Parts: sequence; structure tokens; C-alpha cells
Amino acid sequence: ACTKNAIAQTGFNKDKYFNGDVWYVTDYLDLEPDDVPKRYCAALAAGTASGKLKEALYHYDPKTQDTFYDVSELQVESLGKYTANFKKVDKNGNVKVAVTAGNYYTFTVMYADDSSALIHTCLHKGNKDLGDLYAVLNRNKDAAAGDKVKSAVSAATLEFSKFISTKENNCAYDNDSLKSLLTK
Ligand code: FDE
Repeated sequence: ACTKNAIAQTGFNKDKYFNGDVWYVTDYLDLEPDDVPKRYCAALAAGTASGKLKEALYHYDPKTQDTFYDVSELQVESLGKYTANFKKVDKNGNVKVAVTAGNYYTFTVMYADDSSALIHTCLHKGNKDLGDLYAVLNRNKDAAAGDKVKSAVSAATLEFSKFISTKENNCAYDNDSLKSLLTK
């Protein structure tokens, strides 16, 4: 189960974060660490599409090759904190699993600048038991975490040393499909 009420960035700039571009997960921390593999690839696009706040997600397990994309229209709880009922889609936006009740994640932007961010998520999916998952994001898939985002990790009373890097997994991303999925 999730246990954290993550605090959104003071002065969060929504239009900059939700600009239609891609964010790569470079490091992550699950508080129930067996919930996610030790090796992983994820990325997201975030933007407004025809007036609707959207995210598109990509997950890839570099060992098993399990792949999936998702799309959500985000609802606002407050500036920088969102709830997102998701649908599983192929890379072209064709629905594989429809939106339903009980399938949603919360999403809080704890820190962001133009190039890096720290988020918290809490996934709810059916009867699964999932925990708090923090992710360091960058606009450049290869960027080492800089001092601004690492300081934000400390300010959330977390230790960056505990985060697991995605950088040694040979992750390759389809940026084009993430951007187009925003419209779907
Ligand atoms: C490492 C990592 C990282 C991440 C990130 C993320 C973010 C930022 C967000 C998210 C979300 C999500 N996820 Fe995530 N992630 C991960 C992981 C994961 C996994 C393993 C899974 C599967 C689960 C189950 O089903 O059990 C997921 C999962 C997930 C999901 C679901 C999808 C479907 O369709 O089913 C979602 C919605 N993810 N995510």
C-alpha cells in the first residue's frame, strides 16, 4: 500500500512540465522494493491535447521484454497533484484495456525545472498491492542526476543513494509514439 502524501513543488510551472515533450526515468525508488524489478526502462510524455491534460507512459522490462504503453486524461487535485485513470494501448493508441474504475495512479510533481524533475506516484490496479514509487526524470535519457534534483530528493527526506538507476539497461525509446499518444 502507499503511505506518502507527497508535497508538490512550491510554484510548480504546469505549462512547462506539460509541454508535450518526453521525460525519461533515470532513477527510481519503490518503498515496497520487491514491487518492481531491479532492472527497468520507463518514460512518459506529458502535455495538453485539445484542452485535456494528458500523459502517455511507456514501460519496458529489459530482461523479460515485457512492454506496454498507456494513456490517461489527468484530473487535478491541486497544483502539481493529479489522479489518472489509465488505458493500456498499443504504440499507435489502439485500446488494449479500457479505462476502468479502480485502475488509476496518483502523480505528484515534487520538483521540476526545464530539464529534470522528481515525482511520486501511487499505482492502483485491480486487487494488486503496490507501494509508493519515486522517480527522477530528465529530458535527456543519459543525464546523470544533477544537484538541483538530488537536493530535492534530500528535501523530501529521501536518500538518493537508495535509488536504482535505469542507465545500464540499454533502454531505447520510441519518442514519436509517446508524443503522438498524447492525442489518443
Ligand atoms: C520501475 C518502474 C518505474 C515506473 C514508473 C511509472 C510512472 C512514472 C508512472 C507509472 C504508471 C504505471 N505503472 Fe509503472 N513504473 C515501474 C514499474 C512498473 C511495473 C513493474 C508495472 C507492472 C505492474 C503490475 O501490473 O503488476 C508498472 C505498471 C504501471 C501502470 C499500469 C499500466 C497498465 O496498463 O496495466 C501504470 C499506469 N510499473 N509507472
